[PDB]
Amino acid sequence: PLALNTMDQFNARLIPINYDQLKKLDSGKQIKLETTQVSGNYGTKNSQG
Amino acid sequence: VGVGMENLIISTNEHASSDQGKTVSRATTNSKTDANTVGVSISAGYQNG
Repeated sequence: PLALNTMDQFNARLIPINYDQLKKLDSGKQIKLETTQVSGNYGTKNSQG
Repeated sequence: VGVGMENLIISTNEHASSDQGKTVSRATTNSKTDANTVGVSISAGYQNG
């Protein structure tokens, strides 16, 4: 699987969490991922074929 | 179109540090002294004279 570890537009800023969230993670809580929207393109033909 | 807020999360940007240290030391001393005393005593009394 691919790695998602950046939150900025240029893939240069990591995704941070605060102290309480880290403590919750260390206590056994798990992070869930949800998909809100997907962008994509379809194929067509031009005058040049 | 309207926007409604459901939760507010605060992450405090305070820096916490802890330090632990141990020390062991040894010292050796040598001392040398000299003293000089001069005393003078005068006594007078009556013991059968």
